[PDB]
Amino acid sequence: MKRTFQPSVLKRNRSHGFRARMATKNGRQVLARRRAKGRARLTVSK
Amino acid sequence: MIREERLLKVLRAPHVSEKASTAMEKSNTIVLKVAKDATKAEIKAAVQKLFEVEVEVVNTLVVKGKVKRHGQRIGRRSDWKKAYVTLKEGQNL
Amino acid sequence: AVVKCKPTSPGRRHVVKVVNPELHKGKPFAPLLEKNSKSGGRNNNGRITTRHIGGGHKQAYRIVDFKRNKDGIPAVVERLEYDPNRSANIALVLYKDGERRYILAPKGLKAGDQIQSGVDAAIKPGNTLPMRNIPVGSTVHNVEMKPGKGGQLARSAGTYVQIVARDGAYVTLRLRSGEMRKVEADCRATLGEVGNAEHMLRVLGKAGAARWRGVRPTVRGTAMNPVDHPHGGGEGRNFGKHPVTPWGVQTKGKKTRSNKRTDKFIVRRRS
RNA sequence: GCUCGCCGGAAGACCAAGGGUUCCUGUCCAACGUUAAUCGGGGCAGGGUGAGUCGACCCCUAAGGCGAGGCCGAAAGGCGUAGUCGAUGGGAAACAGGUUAAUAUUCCUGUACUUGGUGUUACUGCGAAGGGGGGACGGAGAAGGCUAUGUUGGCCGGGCGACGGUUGUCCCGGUUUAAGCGUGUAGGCUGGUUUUCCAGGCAAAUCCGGAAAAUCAAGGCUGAGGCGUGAUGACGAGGCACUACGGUGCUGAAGCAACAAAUGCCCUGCUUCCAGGAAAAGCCUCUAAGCAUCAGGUAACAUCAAAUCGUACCCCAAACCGACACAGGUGGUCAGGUAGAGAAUACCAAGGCGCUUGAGAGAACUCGGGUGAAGGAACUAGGCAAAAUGGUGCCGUAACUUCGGGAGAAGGCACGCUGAUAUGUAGGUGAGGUCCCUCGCGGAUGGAGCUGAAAUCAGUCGAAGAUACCAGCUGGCUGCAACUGUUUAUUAAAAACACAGCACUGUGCAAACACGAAAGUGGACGUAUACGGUGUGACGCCUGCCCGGUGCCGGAAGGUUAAUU
RNA sequence: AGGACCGAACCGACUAAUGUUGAAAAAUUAGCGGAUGACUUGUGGCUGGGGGUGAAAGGCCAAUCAAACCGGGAGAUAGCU
Ligand SMILES: [Mg+2]
Ligand SMILES: [Mg+2]
Ligand SMILES: [Mg+2]
Ligand SMILES: [Mg+2]
Ligand SMILES: [Mg+2]
Ligand SMILES: [Mg+2]
Ligand SMILES: [Mg+2]
Ligand SMILES: [Mg+2]
Ligand SMILES: [Mg+2]
Ligand SMILES: [Mg+2]
Ligand SMILES: [Mg+2]
Ligand SMILES: [Mg+2]
Ligand SMILES: [Mg+2]
Ligand SMILES: [Mg+2]
Ligand SMILES: [Mg+2]
Ligand SMILES: [Mg+2]
Ligand SMILES: [Mg+2]
Ligand SMILES: [Mg+2]
Ligand SMILES: [Mg+2]
Ligand SMILES: [Mg+2]
Ligand SMILES: [Mg+2]
Ligand SMILES: [Mg+2]
Ligand SMILES: [Mg+2]
Ligand SMILES: [Mg+2]
Ligand SMILES: [Mg+2]
Ligand SMILES: [Mg+2]
Ligand SMILES: [Mg+2]
Ligand SMILES: [Mg+2]
Ligand SMILES: [Mg+2]
Ligand SMILES: [Mg+2]
Ligand SMILES: [Mg+2]
Ligand SMILES: [Mg+2]
Ligand SMILES: [Mg+2]
Ligand SMILES: [Mg+2]
Ligand SMILES: [Mg+2]
Ligand SMILES: [Mg+2]
Ligand SMILES: [Mg+2]
Ligand SMILES: [Mg+2]
Ligand SMILES: [Mg+2]
Ligand SMILES: [Mg+2]
Ligand SMILES: [Mg+2]
Ligand SMILES: [Mg+2]
Ligand SMILES: [Mg+2]
Ligand SMILES: [Mg+2]
Ligand SMILES: [Mg+2]
Ligand SMILES: [Mg+2]
Ligand SMILES: [Mg+2]
Ligand SMILES: [Mg+2]
Ligand SMILES: [Mg+2]
Ligand SMILES: [Mg+2]
Ligand SMILES: [Mg+2]
Ligand SMILES: [Mg+2]
Ligand SMILES: [Mg+2]
Ligand SMILES: [Mg+2]
Ligand SMILES: [Mg+2]
Ligand SMILES: [Mg+2]
Ligand SMILES: [Mg+2]
Ligand SMILES: [Mg+2]
Ligand SMILES: [Mg+2]
Ligand SMILES: [Mg+2]
Ligand SMILES: [Mg+2]
Ligand SMILES: [Mg+2]
Ligand SMILES: [Mg+2]
Ligand SMILES: [Mg+2]
Ligand SMILES: [Mg+2]
Ligand SMILES: [Mg+2]
Ligand SMILES: [Mg+2]
Ligand SMILES: [Mg+2]
Ligand SMILES: [Mg+2]
Ligand SMILES: [Mg+2]
Ligand SMILES: [Mg+2]
Ligand SMILES: [Mg+2]
Ligand SMILES: [Mg+2]
Ligand SMILES: [Mg+2]
Ligand SMILES: [Mg+2]
Ligand SMILES: [Mg+2]
Ligand SMILES: [Mg+2]
Ligand SMILES: [Mg+2]
Ligand SMILES: [Mg+2]
Ligand SMILES: [Mg+2]
Ligand SMILES: [Mg+2]
Ligand SMILES: [Mg+2]
Ligand SMILES: [Mg+2]
Ligand SMILES: [Mg+2]
Ligand SMILES: [Mg+2]
Ligand SMILES: [Mg+2]
Ligand SMILES: [Mg+2]
Ligand SMILES: [Mg+2]
Ligand SMILES: [Mg+2]
Ligand SMILES: [Mg+2]
Ligand SMILES: [Mg+2]
Ligand SMILES: [Mg+2]
Repeated sequence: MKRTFQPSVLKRNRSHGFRARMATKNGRQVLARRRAKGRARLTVSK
Repeated sequence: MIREERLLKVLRAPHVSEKASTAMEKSNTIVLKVAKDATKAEIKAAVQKLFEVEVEVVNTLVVKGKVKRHGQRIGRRSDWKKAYVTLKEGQNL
Repeated sequence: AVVKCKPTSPGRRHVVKVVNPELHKGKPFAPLLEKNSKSGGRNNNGRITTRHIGGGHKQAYRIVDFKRNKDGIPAVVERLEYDPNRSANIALVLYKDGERRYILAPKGLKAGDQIQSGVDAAIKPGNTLPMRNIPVGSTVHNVEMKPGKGGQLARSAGTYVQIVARDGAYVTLRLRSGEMRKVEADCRATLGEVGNAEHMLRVLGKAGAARWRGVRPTVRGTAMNPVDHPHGGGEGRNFGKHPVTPWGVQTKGKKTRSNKRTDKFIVRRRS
């Protein structure tokens, strides 16, 4: 039937993209945590 | 007016293939690998400068690199730009 | 007028509609229209702050002149019109100087009648005057409460206000609710009742009719679980509680007005 | 390669979203493919996506987001003005043919169109962050005029038949052509034209709105299709020669008419209803400041520019979402024939497939079906399941009723083919011809040709004529809920929820109430015929007694009573 | 005209059988309800956890709901196995 992941690049970006992260201090803390952990991909943008 | 260093940078290599050969025999068109950021005007100016031919139009497409696995390791080739250059039916480079 | 539908279907059996043949049948006056999208009862936080609001038919806002401050320039009524934004009818009037305005249509106002505002206006329906010039005992509507602010009392279909006394700088009004109120004599008022007095005789007839007006279903508190309403819970139909609002305030008889700021203007509560 | 079967409102074709090289060629078969594999959406190498007009980008805005200052908040922050973003909407312009292994409205051929910049020529009041118009808007219904398209005829080319007949009222195939440009037709809307004046459009305006005269009575706007051109071109059945069995080269007939006809177009139209149906720019127009024989505007001509990004391929799926090459899910567009009311259904076309294990055998038992003597609910918790009914036209149809219904009540009759009425009728369409003149996309007459029900009478075949597919079982008594709806995604669809209606109650507007430390916001650009809460639940007849208990409302003489002193 | 009627697409989910280490973590087959509306659907947006939303079933909030998920307090505590 209809599963839960219905992909859409525009919504994916607008909700979890680099600029959406940087828009708020909580998002910037997310980015800091991922950088400290060493993630090869910070966000969904790439 | 595009300066000489720019003109000397934009062109990279001629493209060798059967579609290119057919285009050159049939429509007087050469196929070139150009700089990824080269524009139609720059390619036209460079072809005219460094091949002393005349050009009526340039058609450009960007080729996307092929994802390739090399001994079990993902690797991606580079995107490059390809230009179809039409010459004014008397040039025959 | 008021006409019953014929019972050709269960949804039509009980419909009573109010139809006015005199309403303009065309498009409204384009220069006097804005856009007003719907809220859904949601505030700027995005939360439902008023329940049972949503959907309905698209509407466009007609700028109605509640101030009626073009003094001295007579105007003629061009046409009555249907306003989706209120229960009353709006009349499009044209001033002698080539300006057009929407006003609330009083009772008995037909196309071609003359209206005029100002201190020198005649005492006839549709004319706006200061309430110190309006005689005591007159029936008015579209009453102001602060001079120059615009009419705010008795704007709904069939409503009006009585002027029962003029003592000093204040006039005593009998509001439609039965409340006796004082207001400054400098505020303006239009003479006569608001038209469309048959608006209360309409019967919607079906649930979809109310959904057309943006009203959403109301779930009784006693039909919920206790976690949702103070009335919730039970095995079978149990109440055993004093009736309250969904937020615990007693909802049958407990007064909620608290305005010491305006307590001074109320001569007598509505009772 | 030849047969056979399956889909054909899809299991065909084209997009959007999503994926990303799966596309094409060569090569390999270890692993992957539920088997083999020489094959593959597998491995390896190479190739492939061409745009002024398609889309994005771009100009403009919706919901909503962010938000200089600002207001508010222990901090973090929240809200919001000016602004600035944000399509799923508005805004310039291209078609037909040909070609690759793989792209094409992008390449080539032919024929076009749009916008902007310049430079000459002629004339000239240009100018906005402002005014006005426009853009610009619902549901339903009905009809007329058309086209896409199809059928038949004519025409052209081919054929004369493996088995009785087939030179004919015979068989097969083809009979195509765009944008653009010119014309302005069916239809729709609208009275024009000129003067004078003006508390309006923040100022101004010659523009818009308003007022008063004069005059003319037909002018304008919009508009499918047709016709002409584009087009002596292209395409074209087929024929001739070939590599080399993929396909190449050359040539090329006819290319008309009638009828039927959309859910497409005229049509954002018309009629009607109430629930009363985006915004902004582009565009047109008016002026302000300002410039003023300069700039700028208009027209003609020439010239230049139109960048950048996407373009392969899948796309109801083996490529997307489901862990799988998974009987699931997935928005839009196209829409042939015969029968039919139909986009149902059956068989077919174009097109695409036979579902990635087979070969035998023909036990019990399981699954999905067919038929069944006599009986016919005896089964069972219960007619569960199955069987049955089933179309069109006509006749006929009860209690009850809120007068609509009940009702397709129930029940019954006819139904194929052939001939005649009538070598094809009623109806529809409508040529030639003649007439008329406003002379043409015109009007009158006229009926050729084409198409074509339904009915009656007579005959005739079968067991059976709504022959298949398709397609109500019916009636009686009764509980509950008035009714259409909604619900426990995944054991509960109900008598539960909602509901229109009723009642009580709060609320006088900076409303009550709700979200929020607050500012603010919703209620509502609403104003007591309004809004919130609570109970009941169409409609009919009704709704009795109790204020002691608890709650609420009102009162404030007295008793008790906090901080404070 | 109609929350009118019969009936495809479309939306749903009443019955039965199958399946139940399934073709499928909710389907298939034959029937069934609505089908101009309180309809259905694409795209985008808003509401956030004692909070939302709820024609109300304690339903739904990413196969999770009488209090989501992720990380932390944290090696909570466990007279119990
Ligand atoms: Mg080109
Ligand atoms: Mg507007
Ligand atoms: Mg309410
Ligand atoms: Mg109610
Ligand atoms: Mg309950
Ligand atoms: Mg809640
Ligand atoms: Mg409680
Ligand atoms: Mg009980
Ligand atoms: Mg009790
Ligand atoms: Mg074969
Ligand atoms: Mg078949
Ligand atoms: Mg993509
Ligand atoms: Mg690959
Ligand atoms: Mg392939
Ligand atoms: Mg291969
Ligand atoms: Mg194998
Ligand atoms: Mg082998
Ligand atoms: Mg491969
Ligand atoms: Mg390109
Ligand atoms: Mg375009
Ligand atoms: Mg905004
Ligand atoms: Mg903000
Ligand atoms: Mg700030
Ligand atoms: Mg913008
Ligand atoms: Mg868009
Ligand atoms: Mg567009
Ligand atoms: Mg292709
Ligand atoms: Mg404007
Ligand atoms: Mg629109
Ligand atoms: Mg209309
Ligand atoms: Mg409409
Ligand atoms: Mg035709
Ligand atoms: Mg045609
Ligand atoms: Mg012949
Ligand atoms: Mg023979
Ligand atoms: Mg023929
Ligand atoms: Mg033509
Ligand atoms: Mg005028
Ligand atoms: Mg239709
Ligand atoms: Mg393609
Ligand atoms: Mg397909
Ligand atoms: Mg398979
Ligand atoms: Mg599948
Ligand atoms: Mg068909
Ligand atoms: Mg039939
Ligand atoms: Mg079918
Ligand atoms: Mg075929
Ligand atoms: Mg057997
Ligand atoms: Mg059996
Ligand atoms: Mg049987
Ligand atoms: Mg038997
Ligand atoms: Mg028998
Ligand atoms: Mg019997
Ligand atoms: Mg019996
Ligand atoms: Mg028995
Ligand atoms: Mg028994
Ligand atoms: Mg029994
Ligand atoms: Mg049964
Ligand atoms: Mg059966
Ligand atoms: Mg029958
Ligand atoms: Mg009955
Ligand atoms: Mg019958
Ligand atoms: Mg005839
Ligand atoms: Mg016809
Ligand atoms: Mg009884
Ligand atoms: Mg009983
Ligand atoms: Mg019911
Ligand atoms: Mg129902
Ligand atoms: Mg629902
Ligand atoms: Mg449901
Ligand atoms: Mg369930
Ligand atoms: Mg009443
Ligand atoms: Mg307020
Ligand atoms: Mg009840
Ligand atoms: Mg008492
Ligand atoms: Mg008291
Ligand atoms: Mg219906
Ligand atoms: Mg029904
Ligand atoms: Mg669907
Ligand atoms: Mg169920
Ligand atoms: Mg089914
Ligand atoms: Mg159905
Ligand atoms: Mg139905
Ligand atoms: Mg938490
Ligand atoms: Mg319960
Ligand atoms: Mg999760
Ligand atoms: Mg869940
Ligand atoms: Mg808890
Ligand atoms: Mg601790
Ligand atoms: Mg922890
Ligand atoms: Mg532990
Ligand atoms: Mg113990």
